[PDB]
Amino acid sequence: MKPHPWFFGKIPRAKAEEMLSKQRHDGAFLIRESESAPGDFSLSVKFGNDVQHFKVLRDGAGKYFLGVVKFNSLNELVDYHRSTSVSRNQQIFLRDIEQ
Amino acid sequence: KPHPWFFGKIPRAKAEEMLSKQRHDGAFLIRESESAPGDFSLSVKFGNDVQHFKVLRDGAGKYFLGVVKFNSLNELVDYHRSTSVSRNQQIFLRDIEQ
Amino acid sequence: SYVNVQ
Amino acid sequence: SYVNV
Repeated sequence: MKPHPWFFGKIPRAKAEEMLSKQRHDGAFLIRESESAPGDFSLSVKFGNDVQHFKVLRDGAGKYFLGVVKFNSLNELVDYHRSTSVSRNQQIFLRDIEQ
Repeated sequence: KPHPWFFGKIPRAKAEEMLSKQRHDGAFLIRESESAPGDFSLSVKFGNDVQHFKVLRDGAGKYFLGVVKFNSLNELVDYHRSTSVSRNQQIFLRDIEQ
Repeated sequence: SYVNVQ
Repeated sequence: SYVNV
């Protein structure tokens, strides 16, 4: 029985950036309802001298998850995963077969 | 010029067999799934095993390897305090300093 | 079967 | 404009 302190309703991006930028620690964050698309949520976070925004979605079962990058081809999917790990916990980057 | 990682339709066991012969983690091939017509499967080696990721299409036909769901919004927050919110940068969420 | 499905 | 889009 206690509300979520990170929840700031539907404040504009400016107010979220203007606020978070004044923080002194990497990871300073808030959850806000998206201006872009209704029903969605936006995770604003402070990092360096910038404020990054991550899209959060809620599906028909009430499950929450971060949005993921999406590609126009398998060729772009594999090449992207040459630099970014395919596994969430383990660090696995794709390499051309040898021999 | 054609891609050496595309093997088309091959059985799951032969993907593992070949990749099991490789030396380095990350050795991979794309293969057309036999247990799911039209779907692609990504086979990848790690250690003494071969992992399998099913390639997924969304409503717009865009390719991706899936998402990570949580039963609640706060479980997402807390989980992202030990794991980065970005998979290209190291950003761990911390409470606003009041 | 697949790693990215539960 | 989001990071993960």
